[PDB]
Amino acid sequence: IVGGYTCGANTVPYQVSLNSGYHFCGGSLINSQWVVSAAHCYKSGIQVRLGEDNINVVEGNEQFISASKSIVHPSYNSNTLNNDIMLIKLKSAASLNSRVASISLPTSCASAGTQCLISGWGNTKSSGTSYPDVLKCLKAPILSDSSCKSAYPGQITSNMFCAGYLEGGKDSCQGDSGGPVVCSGKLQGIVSWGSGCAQKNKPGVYTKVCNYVSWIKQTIASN
Ligand SMILES: CC(C)(C)NC(=O)NC1CCN(C(=O)[C@H](Cc2cccc(C(=N)N)c2)NS(=O)(=O)c2cccc(-c3ccc(CO)c(F)c3)c2)CC1
Ligand SMILES: [Ca+2]
Repeated sequence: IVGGYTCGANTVPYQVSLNSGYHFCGGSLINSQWVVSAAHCYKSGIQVRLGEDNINVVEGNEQFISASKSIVHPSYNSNTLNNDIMLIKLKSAASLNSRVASISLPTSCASAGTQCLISGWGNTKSSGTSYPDVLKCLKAPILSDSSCKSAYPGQITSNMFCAGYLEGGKDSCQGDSGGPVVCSGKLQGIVSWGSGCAQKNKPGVYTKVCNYVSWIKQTIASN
């Protein structure tokens, strides 16, 4: 997260870190057994880390749980990042508490101008590299689809939306992928991609979760 603020420990209790020896992507807890992340974060050997603030220090509220199965969206395209969503099942159910909590799925999509909370452990620099140990947060509005497509001609599908600031300076970044965009109490987005980070006229692009609620519900009921 570039241009954000330190969230405060466990203030985003649905945020998870995906770990394969090191943090490599975010995710969001959607019930005690299931996490939703970005398909481009897929790999084998995932450990889900819940209850985290400082990802380099054991602070006493963590749960570490191996994935038992991953399900990438059937229509995910790795060239274009269309349908950049996957589901991860936990080998054992998380113990839900004030620091380890699920986030509700949308029942409707959100509108341009609505303010959202975006979070993660990704790079904090728009030029260069600095990785934080504690969770970072950013408040940012959904942008109109026309401004999104104007920024990224030929690249935006109906399964994507832009959020952020066209002037630059405030954005998600490398290592935030897979993590949450929460608007009015609902998981509306997954951190997916952008051209650089926090650059002028290059806002963040997010998977449009509201298009996937039926697939999520049916997939988790059958697995
Ligand atoms: C290795 C594997 C095959 C799994 N792919 C993978 O890991 N991809 C991730 C995809 C997501 N990535 C990025 O977009 C990165 C960092 C980043 C991450 C999240 C949000 C933001 C932001 N600014 N909010 C920025 N930005 S980047 O360095 O410019 C870069 C490097 C390579 C590729 C594309 C890119 C751009 C556009 C499209 C779609 O048209 C695209 F498909 C890719 C951008 C990391 C890299
Ligand atoms: Ca920790």
